[PDB]
Amino acid sequence: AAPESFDEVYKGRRIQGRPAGYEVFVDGVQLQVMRNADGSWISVVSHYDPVPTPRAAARAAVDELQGAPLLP
Amino acid sequence: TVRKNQATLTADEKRRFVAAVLELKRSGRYDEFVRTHNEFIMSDTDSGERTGHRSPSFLPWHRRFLLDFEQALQSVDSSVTLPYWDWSADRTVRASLWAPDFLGGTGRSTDGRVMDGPFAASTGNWPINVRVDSRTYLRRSLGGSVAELPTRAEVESVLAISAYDLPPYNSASEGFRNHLEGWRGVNLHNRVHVWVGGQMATGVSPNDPVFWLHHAYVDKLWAEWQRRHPDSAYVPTGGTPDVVDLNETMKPWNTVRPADLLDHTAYYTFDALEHHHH
Ligand SMILES: [Cu+2]
Ligand SMILES: [Cu+2]
Ligand SMILES: [Cu+2]
Ligand SMILES: [Cu+2]
Ligand SMILES: [Cu+2]
Repeated sequence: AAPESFDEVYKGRRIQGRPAGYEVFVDGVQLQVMRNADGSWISVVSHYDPVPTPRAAARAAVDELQGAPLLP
Repeated sequence: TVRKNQATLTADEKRRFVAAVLELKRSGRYDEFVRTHNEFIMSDTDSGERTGHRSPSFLPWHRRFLLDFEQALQSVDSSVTLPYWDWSADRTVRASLWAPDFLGGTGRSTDGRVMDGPFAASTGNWPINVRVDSRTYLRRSLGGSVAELPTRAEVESVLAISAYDLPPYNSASEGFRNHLEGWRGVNLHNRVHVWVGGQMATGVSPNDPVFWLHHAYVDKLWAEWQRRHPDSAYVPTGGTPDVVDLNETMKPWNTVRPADLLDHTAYYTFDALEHHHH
Protein backbone atom coordinates (compact mmCIF):
# COMPACT_ATOMS: atom_id res chain seq x y z
CA ALA A 1 0.00 0.00 0.00
CA ALA A 2 1.83 3.00 -1.42
CA PRO A 3 2.50 6.44 0.11
CA GLU A 4 0.71 9.44 -1.35
CA SER A 5 2.34 11.56 -4.00
CA PHE A 6 3.95 14.88 -3.11
CA ASP A 7 5.30 17.97 -4.83
CA GLU A 8 7.00 20.92 -3.12
CA VAL A 9 9.97 23.30 -3.36
CA TYR A 10 12.41 22.36 -0.58
CA LYS A 11 15.53 24.52 -0.01
CA GLY A 12 15.04 25.94 -3.50
CA ARG A 13 14.73 22.63 -5.30
CA ARG A 14 11.66 20.88 -6.66
CA ILE A 15 11.06 17.50 -5.02
CA GLN A 16 8.35 15.20 -6.32
CA GLY A 17 7.26 11.70 -5.33
CA ARG A 18 4.68 9.37 -6.77
CA PRO A 19 3.68 5.70 -6.58
CA ALA A 20 4.96 3.74 -9.59
CA GLY A 21 7.16 0.82 -6.09
CA TYR A 22 7.66 4.57 -5.63
CA GLU A 23 9.57 7.21 -7.61
CA VAL A 24 11.23 10.41 -6.34
CA PHE A 25 12.66 13.27 -8.44
CA VAL A 26 14.89 16.21 -7.50
CA ASP A 27 14.61 18.97 -10.09
CA GLY A 28 13.22 16.39 -12.50
CA VAL A 29 16.10 13.94 -12.03
CA GLN A 30 15.13 10.59 -10.55
CA LEU A 31 16.45 9.81 -7.06
CA GLN A 32 16.56 6.09 -6.38
CA VAL A 33 14.78 5.24 -3.12
CA MET A 34 14.03 1.99 -1.37
CA ARG A 35 11.48 0.91 1.23
CA ASN A 36 12.54 -1.02 4.31
CA ALA A 37 10.49 -3.86 5.86
CA ASP A 38 9.42 -1.56 8.74
CA GLY A 39 7.94 0.98 6.30
CA SER A 40 10.81 3.46 6.48
CA TRP A 41 12.83 4.64 3.46
CA ILE A 42 16.36 5.25 2.34
CA SER A 43 17.79 6.81 -0.80
CA VAL A 44 20.95 6.24 -2.73
CA VAL A 45 22.50 9.29 -1.14
CA SER A 46 21.58 8.20 2.39
CA HIS A 47 21.67 4.43 2.05
CA TYR A 48 22.37 3.53 5.70
CA ASP A 49 20.02 5.97 7.42
CA PRO A 50 16.29 5.14 7.50
CA VAL A 51 13.81 8.01 7.42
CA PRO A 52 10.07 7.66 7.79
CA THR A 53 8.70 8.67 4.39
CA PRO A 54 9.69 9.19 0.75
CA ARG A 55 9.39 12.96 1.19
CA ALA A 56 11.79 12.73 4.17
CA ALA A 57 14.18 10.82 1.90
CA ALA A 58 13.85 13.48 -0.84
CA ARG A 59 14.50 16.29 1.70
CA ALA A 60 17.48 14.41 3.13
CA ALA A 61 18.84 14.11 -0.41
CA VAL A 62 18.48 17.84 -1.04
CA ASP A 63 20.26 18.43 2.31
CA GLU A 64 23.06 16.04 1.33
CA LEU A 65 23.48 17.51 -2.19
CA GLN A 66 24.20 21.06 -1.07
CA GLY A 67 22.96 22.38 -4.38
CA ALA A 68 24.56 19.75 -6.63
CA PRO A 69 22.64 18.32 -9.54
CA LEU A 70 21.71 14.65 -9.20
CA LEU A 71 23.10 12.29 -11.76
CA PRO A 72 20.68 9.86 -13.47
CA THR B 1 48.22 -12.38 5.61
CA VAL B 2 47.74 -10.53 8.95
CA ARG B 3 45.06 -7.84 9.19
CA LYS B 4 46.20 -5.24 11.68
CA ASN B 5 44.46 -2.50 13.65
CA GLN B 6 45.01 0.70 11.63
CA ALA B 7 46.15 2.44 14.85
CA THR B 8 49.18 0.10 14.99
CA LEU B 9 50.53 0.50 11.47
CA THR B 10 54.08 1.79 11.09
CA ALA B 11 54.81 4.85 8.97
CA ASP B 12 56.13 2.50 6.24
CA GLU B 13 53.00 0.32 6.24
CA LYS B 14 50.77 3.45 5.95
CA ARG B 15 52.92 4.70 3.04
CA ARG B 16 52.67 1.36 1.25
CA PHE B 17 48.93 0.95 1.80
CA VAL B 18 48.22 4.44 0.49
CA ALA B 19 50.41 3.95 -2.57
CA ALA B 20 48.74 0.62 -3.42
CA VAL B 21 45.27 2.15 -3.10
CA LEU B 22 46.26 5.11 -5.28
CA GLU B 23 47.65 2.75 -7.95
CA LEU B 24 44.42 0.74 -8.05
CA LYS B 25 42.65 4.08 -8.52
CA ARG B 26 45.02 5.28 -11.27
CA SER B 27 44.69 2.01 -13.22
CA GLY B 28 40.87 2.10 -13.23
CA ARG B 29 40.47 -1.01 -11.06
CA TYR B 30 39.36 0.81 -7.90
CA ASP B 31 36.31 2.40 -9.49
CA GLU B 32 34.94 -1.01 -10.52
CA PHE B 33 34.83 -2.04 -6.83
CA VAL B 34 32.76 1.12 -6.14
CA ARG B 35 30.46 0.23 -9.04
CA THR B 36 29.98 -3.42 -7.89
CA HIS B 37 29.06 -2.30 -4.38
CA ASN B 38 26.58 0.29 -5.59
CA GLU B 39 24.93 -2.22 -7.94
CA PHE B 40 24.30 -4.64 -5.11
CA ILE B 41 23.21 -2.15 -2.49
CA MET B 42 20.72 -0.69 -4.95
CA SER B 43 19.26 -4.13 -5.80
CA ASP B 44 19.29 -5.85 -2.39
CA THR B 45 15.68 -5.38 -1.15
CA ASP B 46 13.84 -6.60 1.90
CA SER B 47 10.99 -7.91 -0.27
CA GLY B 48 12.96 -9.69 -3.02
CA GLU B 49 16.38 -10.97 -3.94
CA ARG B 50 19.05 -9.81 -1.44
CA THR B 51 22.66 -10.84 -1.37
CA GLY B 52 25.07 -8.13 -0.22
CA HIS B 53 22.95 -6.32 2.36
CA ARG B 54 19.87 -6.68 4.61
CA SER B 55 20.31 -10.46 4.59
CA PRO B 56 22.32 -13.27 6.17
CA SER B 57 24.88 -13.12 3.36
CA PHE B 58 25.73 -9.48 4.25
CA LEU B 59 28.75 -10.84 6.21
CA PRO B 60 30.19 -13.48 3.80
CA TRP B 61 29.46 -11.17 0.82
CA HIS B 62 31.47 -8.28 2.30
CA ARG B 63 34.15 -10.80 3.41
CA ARG B 64 34.60 -11.97 -0.18
CA PHE B 65 34.39 -8.39 -1.56
CA LEU B 66 37.14 -7.30 0.83
CA LEU B 67 39.22 -10.38 -0.17
CA ASP B 68 38.91 -9.36 -3.82
CA PHE B 69 40.08 -5.85 -2.94
CA GLU B 70 42.96 -7.07 -0.74
CA GLN B 71 44.12 -9.41 -3.51
CA ALA B 72 44.09 -6.45 -5.91
CA LEU B 73 46.18 -4.42 -3.45
CA GLN B 74 48.61 -7.35 -3.13
CA SER B 75 48.99 -7.48 -6.91
CA VAL B 76 50.44 -3.96 -6.63
CA ASP B 77 52.45 -4.49 -3.39
CA SER B 78 52.45 -7.99 -1.95
CA SER B 79 53.28 -6.75 1.56
CA VAL B 80 50.00 -4.82 1.88
CA THR B 81 47.01 -6.20 3.77
CA LEU B 82 43.75 -4.50 4.76
CA PRO B 83 43.91 -2.83 8.15
CA TYR B 84 40.81 -2.50 10.31
CA TRP B 85 39.32 0.47 12.14
CA ASP B 86 38.06 -0.29 15.64
CA TRP B 87 35.65 2.66 15.76
CA SER B 88 34.69 1.73 19.35
CA ALA B 89 38.24 2.67 20.45
CA ASP B 90 39.37 5.24 17.87
CA ARG B 91 36.24 7.29 18.13
CA THR B 92 37.27 10.94 17.67
CA VAL B 93 38.23 13.15 14.71
CA ARG B 94 41.70 13.29 16.36
CA ALA B 95 42.42 9.57 15.74
CA SER B 96 45.60 9.01 13.76
CA LEU B 97 43.40 7.34 11.11
CA TRP B 98 42.28 10.77 10.00
CA ALA B 99 45.79 12.29 9.92
CA PRO B 100 47.25 13.64 6.68
CA ASP B 101 49.68 10.70 6.41
CA PHE B 102 46.83 8.18 6.32
CA LEU B 103 43.26 8.94 5.29
CA GLY B 104 43.14 12.69 5.80
CA GLY B 105 40.54 14.43 7.97
CA THR B 106 36.96 15.68 7.90
CA GLY B 107 35.54 17.85 5.13
CA ARG B 108 35.34 21.62 5.29
CA SER B 109 32.00 23.02 6.37
CA THR B 110 30.97 24.75 3.17
CA ASP B 111 30.86 21.73 0.79
CA GLY B 112 32.17 18.81 2.85
CA ARG B 113 35.36 18.65 0.79
CA VAL B 114 38.29 16.78 2.32
CA MET B 115 41.23 19.18 2.20
CA ASP B 116 44.20 17.09 3.38
CA GLY B 117 45.67 13.61 3.14
CA PRO B 118 46.43 11.57 0.05
CA PHE B 119 42.81 11.34 -1.12
CA ALA B 120 42.04 15.11 -1.08
CA ALA B 121 40.71 16.26 -4.45
CA SER B 122 43.48 18.89 -4.69
CA THR B 123 46.11 16.18 -5.06
CA GLY B 124 44.74 15.22 -8.47
CA ASN B 125 44.96 11.58 -7.36
CA TRP B 126 41.41 10.83 -6.17
CA PRO B 127 38.71 11.78 -8.70
CA ILE B 128 35.23 10.63 -7.70
CA ASN B 129 34.04 9.05 -10.92
CA VAL B 130 31.37 6.55 -9.83
CA ARG B 131 28.89 8.90 -8.31
CA VAL B 132 25.28 9.80 -7.77
CA ASP B 133 25.69 13.56 -8.21
CA SER B 134 27.90 16.07 -9.98
CA ARG B 135 30.49 16.44 -7.22
CA THR B 136 33.84 14.88 -8.08
CA TYR B 137 35.70 15.41 -4.81
CA LEU B 138 35.91 13.26 -1.67
CA ARG B 139 33.60 14.52 1.07
CA ARG B 140 33.23 13.71 4.78
CA SER B 141 31.53 15.21 7.78
CA LEU B 142 32.84 13.18 10.73
CA GLY B 143 30.26 13.14 13.47
CA GLY B 144 27.98 15.48 11.49
CA SER B 145 24.78 13.43 10.94
CA VAL B 146 25.03 11.25 14.04
CA ALA B 147 26.83 12.26 17.17
CA GLU B 148 28.64 9.19 18.38
CA LEU B 149 30.31 6.06 17.06
CA PRO B 150 29.35 2.81 18.77
CA THR B 151 30.98 2.09 22.11
CA ARG B 152 32.62 -1.15 23.20
CA ALA B 153 29.72 -1.89 25.59
CA GLU B 154 27.29 -1.54 22.63
CA VAL B 155 29.44 -3.87 20.53
CA GLU B 156 29.56 -6.34 23.39
CA SER B 157 25.73 -6.38 23.62
CA VAL B 158 25.58 -7.36 19.95
CA LEU B 159 28.32 -9.95 20.27
CA ALA B 160 26.27 -11.64 23.03
CA ILE B 161 23.42 -12.42 20.68
CA SER B 162 23.50 -16.18 20.04
CA ALA B 163 21.49 -16.65 16.83
CA TYR B 164 23.37 -15.74 13.63
CA ASP B 165 20.21 -14.56 11.89
CA LEU B 166 16.45 -15.22 12.04
CA PRO B 167 13.48 -15.32 9.72
CA PRO B 168 12.47 -13.16 7.90
CA TYR B 169 16.21 -12.79 7.14
CA ASN B 170 15.99 -9.09 6.30
CA SER B 171 16.27 -5.65 7.90
CA ALA B 172 13.44 -6.59 10.33
CA SER B 173 15.29 -9.59 11.76
CA GLU B 174 16.32 -10.22 15.33
CA GLY B 175 19.69 -11.92 15.64
CA PHE B 176 23.39 -11.07 15.38
CA ARG B 177 23.65 -10.30 11.67
CA ASN B 178 21.01 -7.58 11.62
CA HIS B 179 22.15 -6.02 14.89
CA LEU B 180 25.74 -5.89 13.55
CA GLU B 181 24.50 -4.54 10.20
CA GLY B 182 22.54 -2.08 12.30
CA TRP B 183 18.94 -2.00 11.04
CA ARG B 184 17.70 -3.05 14.51
CA GLY B 185 19.02 -2.18 17.93
CA VAL B 186 21.79 0.11 19.02
CA ASN B 187 23.19 0.10 15.45
CA LEU B 188 26.81 -0.72 14.67
CA HIS B 189 27.73 -0.86 10.99
CA ASN B 190 25.12 1.48 9.46
CA ARG B 191 25.75 4.15 12.08
CA VAL B 192 29.48 4.23 11.27
CA HIS B 193 28.65 4.95 7.61
CA VAL B 194 26.36 7.75 8.72
CA TRP B 195 29.01 9.12 11.15
CA VAL B 196 31.64 9.47 8.42
CA GLY B 197 29.21 11.18 6.06
CA GLY B 198 30.13 12.18 2.53
CA GLN B 199 30.32 9.37 0.00
CA MET B 200 30.67 6.88 2.86
CA ALA B 201 26.99 7.51 3.68
CA THR B 202 25.85 6.62 0.13
CA GLY B 203 25.62 3.58 -2.14
CA VAL B 204 28.99 4.54 -3.61
CA SER B 205 30.58 4.37 -0.14
CA PRO B 206 33.77 2.53 -1.35
CA ASN B 207 34.74 5.87 -2.86
CA ASP B 208 36.17 6.60 0.60
CA PRO B 209 39.14 4.31 1.41
CA VAL B 210 37.86 4.17 5.02
CA PHE B 211 35.15 1.84 3.60
CA TRP B 212 37.60 -1.03 3.63
CA LEU B 213 38.83 -0.38 7.16
CA HIS B 214 35.26 -0.13 8.47
CA HIS B 215 34.26 -3.39 6.79
CA ALA B 216 37.47 -5.10 7.89
CA TYR B 217 36.46 -4.41 11.50
CA VAL B 218 32.83 -5.50 10.88
CA ASP B 219 34.42 -8.67 9.51
CA LYS B 220 36.59 -9.02 12.61
CA LEU B 221 33.44 -8.70 14.78
CA TRP B 222 31.90 -11.66 12.89
CA ALA B 223 35.09 -13.62 13.74
CA GLU B 224 34.80 -12.52 17.42
CA TRP B 225 31.12 -13.60 17.44
CA GLN B 226 32.08 -17.04 16.16
CA ARG B 227 34.64 -17.39 18.99
CA ARG B 228 31.98 -16.38 21.44
CA HIS B 229 29.42 -18.81 20.03
CA PRO B 230 31.23 -21.82 18.67
CA ASP B 231 27.83 -23.63 18.81
CA SER B 232 26.07 -21.19 16.42
CA ALA B 233 26.51 -21.05 12.68
CA TYR B 234 25.27 -19.41 9.52
CA VAL B 235 21.56 -19.72 8.70
CA PRO B 236 19.52 -20.37 6.73
CA THR B 237 20.63 -23.84 5.71
CA GLY B 238 18.63 -24.44 2.58
CA GLY B 239 15.64 -23.80 0.34
CA THR B 240 15.00 -20.17 1.37
CA PRO B 241 13.67 -18.07 -1.55
CA ASP B 242 15.50 -14.80 -2.30
CA VAL B 243 18.15 -15.41 0.42
CA VAL B 244 21.55 -17.13 0.05
CA ASP B 245 21.47 -20.33 2.00
CA LEU B 246 24.67 -21.75 3.55
CA ASN B 247 25.60 -23.92 0.56
CA GLU B 248 24.24 -21.68 -2.24
CA THR B 249 26.56 -19.62 -4.39
CA MET B 250 26.69 -15.84 -4.23
CA LYS B 251 26.64 -13.23 -6.97
CA PRO B 252 28.66 -11.71 -8.51
CA TRP B 253 31.31 -14.41 -8.21
CA ASN B 254 28.90 -17.35 -8.52
CA THR B 255 31.67 -19.81 -7.56
CA VAL B 256 31.71 -19.29 -3.75
CA ARG B 257 29.16 -20.02 -1.04
CA PRO B 258 28.73 -18.65 2.49
CA ALA B 259 30.09 -22.06 3.64
CA ASP B 260 33.42 -21.32 1.95
CA LEU B 261 33.80 -18.03 3.79
CA LEU B 262 32.87 -18.84 7.39
CA ASP B 263 36.45 -19.55 8.49
CA HIS B 264 38.53 -16.48 7.84
CA THR B 265 41.77 -18.25 8.78
CA ALA B 266 41.80 -19.94 5.39
CA TYR B 267 42.60 -16.50 3.99
CA TYR B 268 44.01 -14.26 6.74
CA THR B 269 44.44 -13.89 10.48
CA PHE B 270 44.13 -10.88 12.76
CA ASP B 271 46.81 -9.26 14.86
CA ALA B 272 44.69 -10.27 17.90
CA LEU B 273 41.56 -12.36 18.22
CA GLU B 274 40.82 -13.99 21.53
CA HIS B 275 40.29 -17.78 21.62
CA HIS B 276 36.90 -19.13 22.79
CA HIS B 277 36.61 -18.71 26.57
CA HIS B 278 34.05 -18.09 29.30
CU1 LIG C 1 27.67 -2.33 1.89
CU1 LIG D 1 28.71 -1.06 4.74
CU1 LIG E 1 46.06 -20.55 19.28
CU1 LIG F 1 32.46 -22.97 25.46
CU1 LIG G 1 35.87 -12.37 27.80
